[PDB]
Amino acid sequence: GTLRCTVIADGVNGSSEKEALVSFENSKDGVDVKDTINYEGLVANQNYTLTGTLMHVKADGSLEEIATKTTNVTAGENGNGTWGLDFGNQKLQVGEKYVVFENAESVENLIDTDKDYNLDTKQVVKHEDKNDKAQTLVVEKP
Ligand SMILES: [Ca+2]
Ligand SMILES: [Mg+2]
Repeated sequence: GTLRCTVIADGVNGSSEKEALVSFENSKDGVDVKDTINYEGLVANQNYTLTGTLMHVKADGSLEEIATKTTNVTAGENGNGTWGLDFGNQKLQVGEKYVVFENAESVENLIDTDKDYNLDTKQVVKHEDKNDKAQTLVVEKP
């Protein structure tokens, strides 16, 4: 299983090549942060708990949690498709960088870990990459 994720910050797409740059003017009423999640290799029609976390990337490189959202979502045909996670309006700081992490965990046991053909473990897929610019936004200075 894989999650391939792109952030939208006040309407600005992140990409692997360029963080989502939020204009100073757009930062004044906060920053609307939405994540888009393309998943593959999940179990078709199974329910997952998707947890997204918005992390402040501090000048020293460490991370601080700003917001966390959970949503009940369902894997589509052949266990691939698209989900969304809306952080809503976040009061982010001018000049600062933020990154979105995602974690998908099946509601049901979908994996046999003890060779008894009884499914006993949830499927877990994570994208927790502070160096992924597609999941990163920066609030521009004036
Ligand atoms: Ca705004
Ligand atoms: Mg088992």
